[PDB]
Amino acid sequence: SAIGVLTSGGDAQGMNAAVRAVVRMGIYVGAKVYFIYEGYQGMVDGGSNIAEADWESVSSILQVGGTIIGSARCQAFRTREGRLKAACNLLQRGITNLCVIGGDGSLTGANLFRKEWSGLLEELARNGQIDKEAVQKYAYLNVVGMVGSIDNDFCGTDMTIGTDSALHRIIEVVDAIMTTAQSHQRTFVLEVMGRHCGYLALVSALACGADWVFLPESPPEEGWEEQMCVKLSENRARKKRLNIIIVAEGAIDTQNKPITSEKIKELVVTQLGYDTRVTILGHVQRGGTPSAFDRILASRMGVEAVIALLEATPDTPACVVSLNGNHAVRLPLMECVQMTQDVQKAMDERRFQDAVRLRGRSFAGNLNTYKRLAIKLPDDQIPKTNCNVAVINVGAPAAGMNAAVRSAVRVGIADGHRMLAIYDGFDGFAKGQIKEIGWTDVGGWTGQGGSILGTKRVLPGKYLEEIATQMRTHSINALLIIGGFEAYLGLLELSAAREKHEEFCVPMVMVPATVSNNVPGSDFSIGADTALNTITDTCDRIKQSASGTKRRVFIIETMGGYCGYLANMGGLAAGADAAYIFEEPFDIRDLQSNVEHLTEKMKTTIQRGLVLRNESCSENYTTDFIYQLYSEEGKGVFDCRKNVLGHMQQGGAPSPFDRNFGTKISARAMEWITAKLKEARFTTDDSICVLGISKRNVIFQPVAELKKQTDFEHRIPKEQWWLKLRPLMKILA
Amino acid sequence: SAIGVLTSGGDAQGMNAAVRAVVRMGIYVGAKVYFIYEGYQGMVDGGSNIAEADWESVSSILQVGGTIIGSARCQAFRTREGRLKAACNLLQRGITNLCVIGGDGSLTGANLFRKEWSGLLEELARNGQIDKEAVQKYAYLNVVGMVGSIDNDFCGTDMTIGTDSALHRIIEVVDAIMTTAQSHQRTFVLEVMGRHCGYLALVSALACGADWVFLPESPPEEGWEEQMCVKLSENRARKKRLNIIIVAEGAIDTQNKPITSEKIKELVVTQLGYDTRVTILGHVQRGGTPSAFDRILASRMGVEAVIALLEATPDTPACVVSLNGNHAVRLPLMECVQMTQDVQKAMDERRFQDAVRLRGRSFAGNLNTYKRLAIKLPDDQIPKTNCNVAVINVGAPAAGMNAAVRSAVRVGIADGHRMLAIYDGFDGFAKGQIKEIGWTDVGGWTGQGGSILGTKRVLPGKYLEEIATQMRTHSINALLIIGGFEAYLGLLELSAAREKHEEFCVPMVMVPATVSNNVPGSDFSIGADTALNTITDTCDRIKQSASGTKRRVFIIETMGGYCGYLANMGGLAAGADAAYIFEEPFDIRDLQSNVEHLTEKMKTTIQRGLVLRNESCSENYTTDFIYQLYSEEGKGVFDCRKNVLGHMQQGGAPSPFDRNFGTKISARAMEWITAKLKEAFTTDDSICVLGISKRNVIFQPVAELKKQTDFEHRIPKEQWWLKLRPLMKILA
Amino acid sequence: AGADAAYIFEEPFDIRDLQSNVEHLTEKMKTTIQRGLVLRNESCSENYTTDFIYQLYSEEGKGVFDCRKNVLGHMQQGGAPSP
Ligand SMILES: Nc1ncnc2c1ncn2[C@@H]1O[C@H](COP(=O)(O)OP(=O)(O)OP(=O)(O)O)[C@@H](O)[C@H]1O
Ligand SMILES: Nc1ncnc2c1ncn2[C@@H]1O[C@H](COP(=O)(O)OP(=O)(O)OP(=O)(O)O)[C@@H](O)[C@H]1O
Repeated sequence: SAIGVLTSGGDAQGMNAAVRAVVRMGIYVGAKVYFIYEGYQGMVDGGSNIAEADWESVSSILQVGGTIIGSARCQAFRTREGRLKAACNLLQRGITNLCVIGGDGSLTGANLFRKEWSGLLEELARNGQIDKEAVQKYAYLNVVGMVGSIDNDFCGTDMTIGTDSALHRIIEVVDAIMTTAQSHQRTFVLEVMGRHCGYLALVSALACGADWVFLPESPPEEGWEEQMCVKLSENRARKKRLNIIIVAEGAIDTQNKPITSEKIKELVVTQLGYDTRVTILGHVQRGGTPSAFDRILASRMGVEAVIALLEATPDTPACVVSLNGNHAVRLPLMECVQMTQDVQKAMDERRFQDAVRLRGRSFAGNLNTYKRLAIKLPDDQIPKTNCNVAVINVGAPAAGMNAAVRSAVRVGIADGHRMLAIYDGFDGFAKGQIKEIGWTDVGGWTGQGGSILGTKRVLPGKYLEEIATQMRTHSINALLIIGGFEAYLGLLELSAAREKHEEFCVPMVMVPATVSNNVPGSDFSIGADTALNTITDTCDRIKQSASGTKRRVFIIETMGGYCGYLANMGGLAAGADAAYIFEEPFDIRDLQSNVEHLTEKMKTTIQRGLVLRNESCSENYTTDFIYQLYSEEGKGVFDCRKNVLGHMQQGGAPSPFDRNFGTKISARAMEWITAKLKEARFTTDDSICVLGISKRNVIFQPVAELKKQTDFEHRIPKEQWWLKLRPLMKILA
Repeated sequence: SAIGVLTSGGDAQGMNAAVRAVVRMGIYVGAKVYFIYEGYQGMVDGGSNIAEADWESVSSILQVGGTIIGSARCQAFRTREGRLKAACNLLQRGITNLCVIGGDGSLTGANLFRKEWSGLLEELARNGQIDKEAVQKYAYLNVVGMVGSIDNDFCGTDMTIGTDSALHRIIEVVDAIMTTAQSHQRTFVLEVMGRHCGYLALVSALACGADWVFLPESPPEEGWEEQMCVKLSENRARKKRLNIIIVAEGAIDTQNKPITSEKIKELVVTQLGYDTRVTILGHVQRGGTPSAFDRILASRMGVEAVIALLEATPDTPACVVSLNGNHAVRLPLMECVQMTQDVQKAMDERRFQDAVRLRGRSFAGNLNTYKRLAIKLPDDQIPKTNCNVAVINVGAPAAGMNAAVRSAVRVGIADGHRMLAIYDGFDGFAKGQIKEIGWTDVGGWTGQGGSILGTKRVLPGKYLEEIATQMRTHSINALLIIGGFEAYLGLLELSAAREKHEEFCVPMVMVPATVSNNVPGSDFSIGADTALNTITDTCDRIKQSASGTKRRVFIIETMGGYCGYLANMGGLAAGADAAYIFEEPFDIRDLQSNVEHLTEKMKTTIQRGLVLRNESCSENYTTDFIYQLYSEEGKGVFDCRKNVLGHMQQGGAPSPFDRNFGTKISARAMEWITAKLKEAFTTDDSICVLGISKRNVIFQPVAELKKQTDFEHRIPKEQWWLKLRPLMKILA
Repeated sequence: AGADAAYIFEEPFDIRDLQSNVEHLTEKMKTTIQRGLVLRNESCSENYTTDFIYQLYSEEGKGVFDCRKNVLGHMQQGGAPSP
């Protein structure tokens, strides 16, 4: 059949990429796809608001905020008179497959429209349409929705398209403003979006280590005014030169009265006398460019949406398309709309703990983790073990390392250990560059790129005797490594050295940090998102500059070593025409065929090309080799330029996703450490682990069990979850 | 011989680099430098608020907003009681050389303090001072000021440290917001800083082609409410999908009553019914990273400040350090403070045209240009010549090109020409890809990267006959080329072809656009700032890497061809340890020396290194050669990595400086064209480059530039920035 | 072959050593034997390659002499074995 796609409601960054994926996948599968402009308003007006879409019509859209086809509150669609016209215009062009990208209400109205769709019986009773067309274009209206929203508002979905982007906007402002708050001191109250949902405010507060945060779901609890001011004064006594307070638009006390940012300014000015400013971030949070995450999320969903449409039968209920635990799923639409309204109900009825449950387990996670790192119980009240736990960074620098260290340390001190910081990886370890570290020592770290402790790729196998000596000297009871494949190898070497050295017979756990994302036992690694955004950032600027002539193709080398994750996913996000990687062999025939494709592409109006090459994807087919092939076989048609991105892809500042990934998983790692230490008063495979992300949830996997899942020769995992996405790039280009 | 440096007042991006330049230059010249924390508050409290600074204490500061040593409104310093303590604490450590980095008032209070400094006679009359210390630490207080402020507030100075950066912040928001104003037809009123000075609001409005702007210096004039709404409705009739109104905090009508953003929202909502939002940008404008311009400006000034201090004698009055016409100068501080208050006085007394003069010639320029491009007189009222004037882009794409075309076109239509757009450089010219272009056709262009008309390096010499034919066919009366060295060569070829072809006997002028900044006759070129900012960003990240690993040195190749501008100035802004360029020959001895310096640097705590190499700086000493040298000689101490940036370092959307440079100089070029047409075949002086030479913009005949040009390496012979080479070595 | 230098792995050389041979050959060019011959074992140094040395000599010889480089290659296995 035919597929109509529209964007309705508040706009979110990534709507454009969704539309693109729906048009491209629809055409690829041989459907016809129409744009419906201006949300449901276009559907009501009909005429030229419905226009068939070709391949070319959704190029240059990917990297652009908002929607190229428009959203619109449409009142007429709230009336049967309006919905009648809508059905009429859809039948007028044979569209009974509908893809609505929008928010909580947009989706609510789509659900209603499916149910009423045998309002073609009404159009029959008038001059609307022929008798048999009530049967052909039957009561079978096939509806699939995608949630576009910065709020992480909807209940079916783990993530909504636009949240990551908006969070980039929020943290861009927060990082910017920090520098003016140090100089001056100054306490800054910032007002973020979330009239009804606090997700954005919470994940912002986490990503900037904010000093306090206000959510509608979890009100402050009586006697917070004193309790907040006590914390702020403690900060000035710690010589912290600023405070950041994050406040959701719809913040509230435990009796549903608003807590406004101006009310917080007056409390701080009144009680503490500090110099204080309010910033109302506003519609910037809907602006800017889609982050890599939102582009890849939206892309995966557009594709799944179109699949869900075609697989649908008149029996299958309308669904919403979502990524839950990094897997595409269809959820019944009616039930999803219902559960979201329940959350609002719980709040209205002062059942706040309910409102938090109803938001989900991950929402409670962010919240709870935030508290642990934001508030410290006075030393008196944290009793606890006389255990020394060490934190270290191993491998190349990776954005998020500092956030992870901050989390581990604070969680460990909260758990009542003494925390030791080991400097310069195993280098420093061997040279006993070890010093105790405290709560304040890691203040300010969340948003710092690189590694403050310092990192080195050097492995510990040659320095076992020296390293063991330091563990003895410093009475190190356990170890937390934050790092890449080198860290993994470090654990295996220390595991084997246990027999020769008792000092290693302690619990050791690692959390993965590397721009490459090549650590076995985790689908993701701290810092890869930052590099994906850097690559995406870079391609955007490349398309921006030299618009006019075109007939140019850019070959761009990416990091990763043998791991193709960056090349592949950055290729998706940047809408690359090809991404060459080690994990999928290619021969000269493959290259010549892409070249011939791009040569035909240059006959269309999209006279540009973008080709990524993983840095170690082929010993013979180098970046130069491919540049030379493409240059030569393009001679009449196009030319090329090459860029080796290089070390910039480690990041300036870590992206929000890498900060919160670092923060959260490092905390989960320390919990595990303290639990292992509690069991004494002691060494097998299960006390040395990688803690990574596997599909739905985080799990501690013994290094012994990962050897068989590892390619040691190329330093990547054997099965890698993202290889199932390879068909997408070809389709979506 | 000791120097105190402090930051006072609103913080500005680039203060850190200034402090860095003052500490590094001070030490380089063998002075001792003390930090004074928290602006004048630190000076009042004394004690540990004053602390000596070493080399290492100002590393990693360059690339960071605000001030590492703090600013602080300090009321106490507004009182004699407070100023008495301050002097006491300065004498307590022997500091009578003072460098105050701050704003309007900060410098006002420094001036006052110098004058009152024989308030040591008061301290004597109490137990403050020994008698002879009133004489040793004499009435000789040596004060030098630098203006750190986003406001371009001060009168002595052409640019204040922080304006460019704040303008990046403003335009980052504006460009961000543009994509959400898509959906529907939202009108955005944005409230920028400028409580008394409108500069920031004006230059923002210019850089985003704003639909209206409110300045305290130039109030709207009565009956603007209708006149504004007429303009906004005209836009919706032109199908423009948004309006952007820029409003200075201290905006005012002609009777000094405030014009608030909420008042503008209500007018637009009330009169036109459009969906409308207000954004109060706020302290974001002081945040973020110092732009390349501010880092280099601050750096140049810190160095000159310290020089001005040491050259000072008890005779020489306190001065403020400034870059005027791209040259360091000292201006008397007292007189500079006085003139700035005069501006405020002119406004308070409703002499607004005076307030604009007093701000300076460049302020009038931005303003007047903005009007010409924002408001169009109805076709009826612009009469004018039946001249067709063509606009073209020649050379590699350069950020700003689109802004320049927008400006030329609109200024030409305002001047009443018919404007012709020539597509794909001389390629399209030869193939007659020529079409008339209008006011609305260039709407939205200011912030667009690349070239919408299209650009090609191809020269016209082989297609003279075809090109001439198109000039005849389309009755082209004059030509404006926006482009790089290729455009310059294009003018020379056409100049020579005049005898063979009458069609070229018309006025032709070029404005320079290239990332390289290698066009003879101009100290700057449209697009170089955009690239500098990209390199700076990139180098910052690279050092961040190098600092994580430790004992690492990066060798990084940069663009420019034989032109060392980007390598050199990006090196300054990134705090590079070295920048190798064509224009300064270096031998193996020079390389070995930098290696030895970095080897000693690795004994300090800043165990990182950053080395830039211009891409065509030496045929033998390649990027690999240098990487191999450093790697081998560093074997016990450090390692290296190399990155070849590649032409992506040009960046994307033009930076605010390149948008306004494009806009302004292209308008000045059209003025010249219409004036030449009005005087009516021709001579050397009707073919020109319009570039920036030191103080002012000048039209220089291409014939006169041949002798100033290196045609073999396509760079100018004398290049102004080579005098900055000592800085990088010093400030590293 | 009466070479002016032969760089080999078994005797480490640094940049000072190279610069000194270059200066020697530069003075040699003031005599009547205005030629020079430098051999480099193929794996004598990871950083100081054949190109590196060619580039050093070329640059520091600019007023005095120029260079050419030849990588002999597999011909050295021989045509026919020598007696
Ligand atoms: N109950 C409904 N019945 C019919 N149409 C509806 C209904 N609710 C919403 N719509 C249509 O959906 C459009 C978008 O809804 P809304 O304004 O709620 O956007 P949204 O992004 O879903 O916002 P939110 O996330 O706050 O609910 C409306 O303009 C209206 O045309
Ligand atoms: N008239 C004055 N006499 C003494 N000190 C002054 C005076 N004006 C300002 N200062 C000093 O400078 C500080 C305030 O500077 P101000 O608030 O004017 O900031 P500025 O950045 O220098 O100027 P601008 O307000 O234009 O950005 C005060 O705390 C005071 O210490």
